[PDB]
Amino acid sequence: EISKQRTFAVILFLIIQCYKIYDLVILKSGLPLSGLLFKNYRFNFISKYFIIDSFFLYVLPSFNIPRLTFKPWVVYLQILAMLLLNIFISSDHEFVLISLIMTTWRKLYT
Repeated sequence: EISKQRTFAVILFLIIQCYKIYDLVILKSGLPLSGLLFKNYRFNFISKYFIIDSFFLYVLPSFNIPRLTFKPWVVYLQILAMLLLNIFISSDHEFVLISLIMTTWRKLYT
């Protein structure tokens, strides 16, 4: 029943929060927990993008979209535009900036 499904989801959440309160009592008593997962930056990248790419590719069929038909003027283009324009501008600016607003100073000091 929908009543029992809701109750089971709330019980499973309460079990997770009870385990969190236990690990918190360990944390506040100064006892060793073991990080989050691992200290290898590469495994962190692989696991982070495994979750993100898998979630995107798993949910993408659920939209049932076969569907490349926008009304006259609709998205993605705007995001690309302003955003990258700004990016490039900033980059060039920064480059020139460093070039004549730092390097020169260093030379003078020397």
